[PDB]
Amino acid sequence: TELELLRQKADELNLQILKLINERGNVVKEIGKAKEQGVNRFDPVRERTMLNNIIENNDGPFENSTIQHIFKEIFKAGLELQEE
Ligand SMILES: O=C(CCc1ccc(O)c(O)c1)O[C@@H]1C[C@@](O)(C(=O)O)C[C@@H](O)[C@@H]1O
Repeated sequence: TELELLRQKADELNLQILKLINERGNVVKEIGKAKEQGVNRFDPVRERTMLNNIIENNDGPFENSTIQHIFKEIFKAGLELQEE
């Protein structure tokens, strides 16, 4: 059915998104290794810079606040990975 074809396409997109989140995680781990800091590595200026750039590029069907929510979770995960 058409609905099953669309769900398959979304399923494959999920795995494409996962692969990029993982590649991004490896980059953020390397950033941790490079950056020699205080109690924690949180940098709100960096966060805001990334967020602004993502929103600048948001032509898609989601609201900017929704996109921000999702990327904040991605970032939070990156920081936690570094702090491992
Ligand atoms: O932006 C953040 C943290 C964002 C965050 C959002 C919600 C939270 O509840 C939280 O604990 C951290 O950190 C910068 C980006 C980074 O998380 C990334 O590129 O994945 C690396 C981190 O070292 C930066 O400070």
